[PDB]
Amino acid sequence: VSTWVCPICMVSNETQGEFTKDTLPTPICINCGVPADYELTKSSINC
Amino acid sequence: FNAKYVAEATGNFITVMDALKLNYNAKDQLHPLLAELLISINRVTRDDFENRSKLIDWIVRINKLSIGDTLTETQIRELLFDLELAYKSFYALL
Ligand SMILES: [Zn+2]
Repeated sequence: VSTWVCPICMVSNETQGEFTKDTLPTPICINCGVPADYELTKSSINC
Repeated sequence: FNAKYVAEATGNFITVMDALKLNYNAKDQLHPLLAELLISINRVTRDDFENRSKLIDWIVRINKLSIGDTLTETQIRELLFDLELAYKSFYALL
């Protein structure tokens, strides 16, 4: 399980499995529906 | 500022405006355009500027629509004004 904060709208998200630069497709924010940009989101990711 | 990111954000602002002037009004047409705009803006700078929050509000609102809802003719006019103002303010930051 990976937690992260959407760089667009700032809401906390939770996704199954790892979230690395190699994960494809990226997880989508539950609130604004924008696919998470890895470089913008990476500092917030915890696993 | 990273010049490539500035060019990409500027292109994205004009592309969403051109879409609105071509009568794009559905969730499935506008959401991806606004998504790519907001991503490109954050690549340039994470700093606040006029109407940045409003454009966030719009993409959240558009995300909650059902599949085949459209924005009203006057909703479209509002969003256009808000985009034009954000574009002016983003350019002033440069
Ligand atoms: Zn979001």
